[PDB]
Amino acid sequence: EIVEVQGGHIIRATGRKDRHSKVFTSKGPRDRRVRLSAHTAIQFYDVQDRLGYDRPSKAVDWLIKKAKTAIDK
Amino acid sequence: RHSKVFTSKGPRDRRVRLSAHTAIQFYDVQDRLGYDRPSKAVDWLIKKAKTAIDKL
DNA sequence: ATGTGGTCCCGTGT
DNA sequence: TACACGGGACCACA
Repeated sequence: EIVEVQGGHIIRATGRKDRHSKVFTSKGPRDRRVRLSAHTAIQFYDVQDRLGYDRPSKAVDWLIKKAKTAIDK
Repeated sequence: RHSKVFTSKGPRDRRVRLSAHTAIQFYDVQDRLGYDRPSKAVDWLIKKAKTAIDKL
């Protein structure tokens, strides 16, 4: 079940056991969690804390807004 | 075991759930970069942002 | 009702 | 072997 959102699209959850939305991407629906390797998780959680952000997703937003130049290329 | 890492705030998990807003954008980077696993997109994003990380 | 962050168990693959 | 990734289910919460 598709639903439009700022910058992309979202799929409503199908089963009753979990009501987590997935996001639509270039390779189809995708779950919203992501595992990070240990090395990466250590450096990622640093930055997060150096920004004093509670939630990791807010540090991924920062990182993206901060690599915008790169990304767009 | 091993799914936690030692951070300045205590032990934290290596699997983290991105908000729909964030995931839409973050997966775009990973897909654009053509990386198989999303952790590698984070290594990039991080490295492509040292300049700022270095401040504060 | 329906989303949320976040974590546990486990199947599978490096 | 040991470690890794990610699907499914799940709790507390709003």
